[PDB]
Amino acid sequence: SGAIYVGNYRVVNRHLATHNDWANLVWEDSSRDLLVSSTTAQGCDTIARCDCQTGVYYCSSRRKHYPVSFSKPSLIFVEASEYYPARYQSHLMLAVGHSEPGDCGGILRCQHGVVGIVSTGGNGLVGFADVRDLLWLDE
Ligand SMILES: CSc1ccccc1CC(=O)N1C[C@H](C)C[C@H](C(N)=O)C1
Ligand SMILES: [Zn+2]
Repeated sequence: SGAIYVGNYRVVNRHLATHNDWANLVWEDSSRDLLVSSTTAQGCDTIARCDCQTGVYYCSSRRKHYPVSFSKPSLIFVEASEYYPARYQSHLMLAVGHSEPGDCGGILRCQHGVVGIVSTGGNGLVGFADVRDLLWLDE
């Protein structure tokens, strides 16, 4: 679990969104596993606007932050679930690191701010849904 709170927005994994998130829906993309909802309170986080490929993510299954090198946002195949069929997920960045079902929502950050959130993983890998192209989150 976990979310990004920036201004009057809450960014979460689409497969983990609540009834309140869907009732206050701003934008959602099943191909990116992202959903953004409106909030009344002001948000605590800064979004990075960069092409960094190094950062630090939070891993709940270990209660630890880990430093990682990660790939550029791209189309990557992902397997079925109670939420999605076999498909390509766009804007996804992979890194060598630990992740298990439960780690989705953990934040990835570089020196410039919030880069994205944990969204996939498996066999010594971890995938992050990028948010750096969502320029509207700032305005
Ligand atoms: C950190 S997630 C993870 C990690 C290790 C092993 C397995 C997983 C689970 C995982 O990759 N997915 C299941 C999730 C319900 C939806 C995800 C998606 N974005 O389509 C894919
Ligand atoms: Zn950066």
